[PDB]
Amino acid sequence: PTLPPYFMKGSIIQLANGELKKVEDLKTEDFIQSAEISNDLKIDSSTVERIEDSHSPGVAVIQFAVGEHRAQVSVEVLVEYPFFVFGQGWSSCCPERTSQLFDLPCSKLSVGDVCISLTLK
Amino acid sequence: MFVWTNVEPRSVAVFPWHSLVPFLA
Repeated sequence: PTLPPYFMKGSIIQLANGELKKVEDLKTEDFIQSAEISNDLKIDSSTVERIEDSHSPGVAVIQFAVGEHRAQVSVEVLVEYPFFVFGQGWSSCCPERTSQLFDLPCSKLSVGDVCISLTLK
Repeated sequence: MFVWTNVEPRSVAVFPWHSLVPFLA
């Protein structure tokens, strides 16, 4: 998988209400309100369960307990991939690199971290 | 006094919030 440009600081993100924010300024509320406004999308907590920094070069595999039942989910993203932890900004498997490429305040992604994900409903 | 009629805008490449987060499904 390749890195997405939008995480780059100074990037402007269009919210639910058409409002414009720079990626480095997005807070939690911004996602919540943005979701409560959208009639299509819904927010879903994706607590981390396992970070088996796995397989190949600099990539990682993360498992989440999604849904109100703790569905066992998996994902495969580069270690520097950012996650928006509830009320604690972004986080990652390699905070140092994340914060090098995108120049964003990256906390260490640990098990237990309740993340933000989207889904339809 | 005069209103600014022929005012061209500035184009800014923007990104959708929903794109910055993993979509589950």
